[PDB]
Amino acid sequence: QVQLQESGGGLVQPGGSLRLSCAASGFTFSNYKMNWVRQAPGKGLEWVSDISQSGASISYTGSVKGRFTISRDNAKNTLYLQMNSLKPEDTAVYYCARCPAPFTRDCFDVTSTTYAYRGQGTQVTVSS
Amino acid sequence: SSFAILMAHYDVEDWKLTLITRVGLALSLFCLLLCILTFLLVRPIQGSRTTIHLHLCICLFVGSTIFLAGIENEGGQVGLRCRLVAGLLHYCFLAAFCWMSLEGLELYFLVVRVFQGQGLSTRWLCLIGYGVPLLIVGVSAAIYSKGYGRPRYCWLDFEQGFLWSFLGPVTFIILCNAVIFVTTVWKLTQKFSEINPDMKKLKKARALTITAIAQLFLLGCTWVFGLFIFDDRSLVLTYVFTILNCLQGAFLYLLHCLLNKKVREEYRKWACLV
Amino acid sequence: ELDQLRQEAEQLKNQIRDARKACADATLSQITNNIDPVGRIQMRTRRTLRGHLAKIYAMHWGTDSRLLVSASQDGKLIIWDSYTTNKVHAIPLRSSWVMTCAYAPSGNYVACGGLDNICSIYNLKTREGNVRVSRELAGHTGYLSCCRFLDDNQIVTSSGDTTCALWDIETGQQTTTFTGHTGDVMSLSLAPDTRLFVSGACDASAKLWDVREGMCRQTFTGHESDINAICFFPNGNAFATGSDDATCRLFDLRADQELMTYSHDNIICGITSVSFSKSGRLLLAGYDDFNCNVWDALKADRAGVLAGHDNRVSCLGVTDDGMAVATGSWDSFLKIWN
Amino acid sequence: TASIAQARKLVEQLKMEANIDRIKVSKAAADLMAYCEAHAKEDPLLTPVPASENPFR
Amino acid sequence: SAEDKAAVERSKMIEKQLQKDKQVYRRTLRLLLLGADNSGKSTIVKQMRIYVKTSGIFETKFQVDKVNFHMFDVGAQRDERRKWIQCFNDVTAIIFVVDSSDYNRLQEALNDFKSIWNNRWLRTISVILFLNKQDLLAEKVLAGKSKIEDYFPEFARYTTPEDATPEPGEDPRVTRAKYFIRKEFVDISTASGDGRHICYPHFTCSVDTENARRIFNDCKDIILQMNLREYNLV
Repeated sequence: QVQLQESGGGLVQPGGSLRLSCAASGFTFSNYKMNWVRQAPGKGLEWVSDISQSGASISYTGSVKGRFTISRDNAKNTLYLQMNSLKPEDTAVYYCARCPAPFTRDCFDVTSTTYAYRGQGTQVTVSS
Repeated sequence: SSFAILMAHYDVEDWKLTLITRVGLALSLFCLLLCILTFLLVRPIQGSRTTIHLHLCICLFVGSTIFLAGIENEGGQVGLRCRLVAGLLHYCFLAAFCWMSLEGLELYFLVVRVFQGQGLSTRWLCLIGYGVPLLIVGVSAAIYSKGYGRPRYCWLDFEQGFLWSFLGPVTFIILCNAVIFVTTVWKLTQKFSEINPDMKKLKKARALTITAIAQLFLLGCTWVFGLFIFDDRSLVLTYVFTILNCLQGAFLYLLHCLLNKKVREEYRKWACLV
Repeated sequence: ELDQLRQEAEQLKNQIRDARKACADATLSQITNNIDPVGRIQMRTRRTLRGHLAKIYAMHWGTDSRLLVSASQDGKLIIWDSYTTNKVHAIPLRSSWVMTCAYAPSGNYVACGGLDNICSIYNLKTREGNVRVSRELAGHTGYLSCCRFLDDNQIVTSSGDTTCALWDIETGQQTTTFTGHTGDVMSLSLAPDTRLFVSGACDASAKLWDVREGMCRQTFTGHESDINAICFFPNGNAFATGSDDATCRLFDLRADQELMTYSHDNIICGITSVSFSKSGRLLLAGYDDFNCNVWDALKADRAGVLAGHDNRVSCLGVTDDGMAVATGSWDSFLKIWN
Repeated sequence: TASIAQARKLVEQLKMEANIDRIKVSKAAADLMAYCEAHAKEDPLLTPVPASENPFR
Repeated sequence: SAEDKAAVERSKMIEKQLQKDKQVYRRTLRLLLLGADNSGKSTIVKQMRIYVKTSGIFETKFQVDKVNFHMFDVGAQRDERRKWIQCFNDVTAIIFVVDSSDYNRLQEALNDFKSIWNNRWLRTISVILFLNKQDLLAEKVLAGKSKIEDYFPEFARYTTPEDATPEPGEDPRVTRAKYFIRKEFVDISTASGDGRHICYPHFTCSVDTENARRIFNDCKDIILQMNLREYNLV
């Protein structure tokens, strides 16, 4: 039974920092690539960042360059995101995503119709 | 007995051309038999182009066999055997040239009218390959039956310009292939780098030359050197003609069978299976 | 609130896990550690069948072990006789993207389907001697994966809208709808007594369905990715599954857990077809690296390789009397092995 | 409230799937082995037939 | 005997019909159309035309200079498409349509193109790219109310290539913007570095007539370059 579980989040003031952690169980972790996605109030599902098997490929979206960092630990089976210098436009529910197949380099995982391999999410709100 | 008697005007004789002719024709006959087997039995390469290659090789085999067997006459007069042998050689070599023209047309279909369209079946190919020679030979015989046979060789005569009945239907063909060839090469030079980004500047100018020579030995152009042998002053051209055109089959086998990957793989499979 | 519901779900999952762990007192490898191996199995190619123009997606045998049917991506169904390599019927379709085929157990009808979301039923034995479309069943909201017959009047289908359905032909209406899956549905297999059936549906889960009541009895997990093929053990108390993580598995219905796993460290591509042999000793599988494999179903040791196809292999079938194995690939050739 | 109904359905299904009689693994293994041993002389692909009674040869 | 002859006669008739079918099948070109909801592929389909409920696929036929094109559009399906895409590994071309006057949904289109390019069953299929809705882009840039650099910071340091070939009478700003957008897709198209398939970019609008000719030329190129690879001529 594939399971992903998130931790970290809550309410923070602008300019703050946070750390989002994801623990995975039920499959082999070294053979899959990992994605961070989010959903904002009143909008659809967006895409934030991605990381490959060992760490030779990293990619971000435009609005997060210079602020967010991604990391992966295979011995402990954990995925990490690091948030700096937040804005009032980053309030959302966050999810971790796995690609459907091993040993590939393609992704089809932003859908809404109950994608199978995805957590329940964590809430991040920035205000003052 | 030299290969230049087909396209000469002065019945040249020399002992150091005949040896060339015999060695070359033996080796070429062997290679051409191998060619026919390979084009018949290897399945993954079927198509019209292999059909044209097959029939060209058949024609060359038959013609070369007859030529080696029966070109020299024993000093007498013209008999019936000499007449028949001359006619047979005429027909076979005209058939070879018609098949070369069809090869040129196929290249035009592949590189200019790019889209797949209504092509030619096997029957309509084999009616053009073997019909025009029959019509030519028949009309020629009807108009002047006396021409066949010569005092010393069993071939056409210089009187009435009768020899042109072979050199007319040939020159025309060259001055169509010589156009297509140019065209084709141009296109290649504009697409090589688009398919092979990793080639250097020196390794680029080698594969393209090999491909150009490979098409030169099907599109009949190496025969051009024989159109200027009317002068006894021109001997080096005759040597070039004989050396190049007694190894037609060897070069065909080397550049269209042993350089093709699928044929080599099937050869390895056959060898390991038994 | 949703919190109470989620907590109850977690508690029930924990209870299920404990109750399953309470029933494991041996591993099947230990009980089968004193069995004579099959040795070496060699098979040859007896027939090669030619005539299609593009890739093949399905095939199915008949109950007389002589006639078969194939569906290709050019809008054609062909019926073959395997003893003589003759042809009996060729049928052209309205739609060209076809993904399933079937052959009724009486020799009178055939069926097919695809991206048009419609199941089509064709009549074979007619007074005029022609083949004509006799039924179109519509109502699914997605592509149709597999279909199998139960008699000359009832049919069962599975599609990509995450549902299964049972259909009565004369009226043309659904009679019961099986719901409960999450992702697409890829394969279904029928029990030999036509009372239950199994569905494998592309979210790493499999379900056992009762056809007369219309509900789900039990659910089996364990895989890591989508499930592609499924079939029944001969006596109706086990079944085998294949997935895209390069692994096959064998499940039991009365112990309610997974018993055997078949894998290797040199296979890194998925599986496309699974079938059993007559006695249950041999399990046959088709893969993406252009060749098929033959496994012992009690020792988990590989015993044979079939290596005849030059492209992806997608169809694999075994006869009722057990004499032949038929394979079909993406190079548009069928092969019979004996 | 689609989520509430979905969660209620899931809870009812999991409740229904827990009250099931179960057996031990060794019994199932023995049954499968016994069936395989019972019909081992009628499997053409396991004990090949003579070429005289082969439909394909 | 007395039955084998009837069987063989049936086989021969079926073979003749199959040959007639092969001749037609070998000479028709098939295209697959992809785009999103805000894209304008319906207008393109309608403007190439003059030249049942819950169904799953739609077909359009047209002809240019005595060549036959079939075009396939996907209708009633779900939003998970990692399985039916495999049905299209032997088509001549994929026609990808993208809206360029959005500035908000461009990242999703970029990610879709990246996923199409790098798949495993579609790494031998070339792509034709239609950047649509030029007029809205022109108006929205000239008006001066929304900023492109809010969604792509690298626009703050981009300069027009010195070999620009703009249409006469155009403001430079429109040219700068459109060339930046195109470079975004062209960069993705050349990260593989394999030479096995090509991208053909174009600009277009809702009042246009020359799209059939463009598809014609691109398909001519694709088929030539397959011919020069099948027959061992390079």
